[PDB]
Amino acid sequence: DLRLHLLLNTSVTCNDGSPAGYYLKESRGSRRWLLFLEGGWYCFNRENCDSRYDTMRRLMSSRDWPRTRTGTGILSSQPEENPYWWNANMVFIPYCSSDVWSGASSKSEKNEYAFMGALIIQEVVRELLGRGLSGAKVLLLAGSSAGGTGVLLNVDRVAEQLEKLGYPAIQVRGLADSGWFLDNKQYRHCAPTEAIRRGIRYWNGVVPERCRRQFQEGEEWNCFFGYKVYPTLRSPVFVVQWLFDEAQLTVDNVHLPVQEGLRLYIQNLGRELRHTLKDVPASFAPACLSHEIIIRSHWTDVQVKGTSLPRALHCWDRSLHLKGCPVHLVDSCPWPHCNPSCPTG
Ligand SMILES: *[C@@H]1O[C@H](CO)[C@@H](O)[C@H](O)[C@H]1NC(C)=O
Repeated sequence: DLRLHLLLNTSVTCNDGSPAGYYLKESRGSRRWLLFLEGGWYCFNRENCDSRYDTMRRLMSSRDWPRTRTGTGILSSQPEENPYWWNANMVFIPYCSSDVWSGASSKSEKNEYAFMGALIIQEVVRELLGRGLSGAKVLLLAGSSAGGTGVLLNVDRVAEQLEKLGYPAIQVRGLADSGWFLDNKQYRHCAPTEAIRRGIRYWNGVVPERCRRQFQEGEEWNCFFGYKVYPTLRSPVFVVQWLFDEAQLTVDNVHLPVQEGLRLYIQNLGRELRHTLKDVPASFAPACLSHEIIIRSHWTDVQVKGTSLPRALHCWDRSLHLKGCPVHLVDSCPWPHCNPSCPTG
């Protein structure tokens, strides 16, 4: 029930030069806009991007995209499935740039692929202004997995873009789901830091300005790590992160009778994640082994300290205008599924 619109600026493209785009469901009465960034890993050289083109082509091209998509989870229009923002204008932005939403480079005689993630977001925002976004009160930039990291990389740029376009009244906020990773030691010895270092050069990747100025040339990969980029951001950002995220465990070379070394490794991972969220006032971090939450149909089921994620997001909304309406919800129990509300699989 979200309808595809390919970008009118056809110079803003997916990896293979096909036009990027977005799926839109408008809500006539609403001044709330939800723009969701899809995830799905990334690629960082010719060889691994070629492989992704063979077997994950929808993440590199719009040529085979369907005319519509069904909104699920926070993108559902039904209050039963989406207690939070069911009546909002909803936008799903397909991830077709393979660059963690950071790229600003075109396909050309020197570049086999285009990496335009950061420009896709900017162009979607610009084209939506003529479709009602100009009347918005709140724009929530949300995303899962690589899209969650994309929120952290792009939320302040969206805020700056709207300010420079003359829309200072639109309140830009971020919701980063499953995009808060640790550059930790692997359990056995890709290492995230090196691949992102390579990707930034391959993509012409861009990072938020204040973070860029802290880490400087050659070190901008640091800004892909939530606990380092988050303190530099000005827009309000709600962080959703499983304490034992499956993608984190994968990059850590953990594949699950757990003996002492792996037990301590997993417990330390949860402790470190919890530590990085200590001073993140709006966060939801259950002690579960899983990946992504906000566009899952059963996203309402998980609770931390008896509070669901849709409730926490509602409390966040109220805090940005609380007795029994918390926004900082981080599990303290130390092993996956010590929270009984964890997804079953
Ligand atoms: C199209 O997008 C490119 C890259 O973002 C930009 O340089 C150009 O000005 C845009 N043109 C139009 C007409 O939107």
